[PDB]
Amino acid sequence: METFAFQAEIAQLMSLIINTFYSNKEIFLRELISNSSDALDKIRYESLTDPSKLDSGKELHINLIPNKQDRTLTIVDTGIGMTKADLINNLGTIAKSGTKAFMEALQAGADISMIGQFGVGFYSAYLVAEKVTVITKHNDDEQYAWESSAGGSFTVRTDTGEPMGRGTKVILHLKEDQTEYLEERRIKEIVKKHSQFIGYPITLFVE
Ligand SMILES: O=C(N[C@@H]1c2ccccc2-c2c(-c3nc4ccncc4[nH]3)cccc21)c1ccncc1
Repeated sequence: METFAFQAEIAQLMSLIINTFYSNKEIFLRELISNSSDALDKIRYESLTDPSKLDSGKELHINLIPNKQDRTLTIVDTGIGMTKADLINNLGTIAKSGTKAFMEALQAGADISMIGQFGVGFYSAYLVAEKVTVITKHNDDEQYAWESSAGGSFTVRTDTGEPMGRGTKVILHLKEDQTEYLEERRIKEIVKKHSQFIGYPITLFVE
């Protein structure tokens, strides 16, 4: 396990998301499903030129998995996944520029719900989660686990968990007062409201 420091802009956005009073927390789900949909679009588009890109899995889907015992909500996709370089470097570049643009927009009067327009919608996970664990497998790299409970750092390690084939799992370790996001009726309501037209099958798992 390697530990890394967030750059100042992203650390400030994470604190803003964690500290600001904002009741419309449900938008986190739309943001993570949109990220998954974008990753699925990417691998699907690559497979049009190279069909072997799907040798790691032909199914293109999104699963939403609640676990009441562990207090986790997991968003699983079979999209392109992220390499180690994406996790540490490339997405750090995106997080920096997107945070700067988002912070400028917020000062102008934009809403926290507009976060996705800035390419940093993933960070909306911190509206409901105390810790986010990301398990990911890209065709060009090994399976990795990225994790952060904010506080200015994140970790990255090779993951020894169940091999995924290809794709990403965003595991939300929910805050104690955010357990409504584990309820079937609540997740179904949110998906219908914000994610009804996503071009991949979304399966809401139950317990
Ligand atoms: O949401 C996704 N990716 C996430 C995403 C989207 C935008 C910006 C950063 C990140 C990010 C990061 C990350 N943020 C950082 C800030 C500073 N330094 C390094 C960083 N790495 C780590 C794991 C997952 C994601 C995604 C979901 C499904 N498939 C592909 C990507």
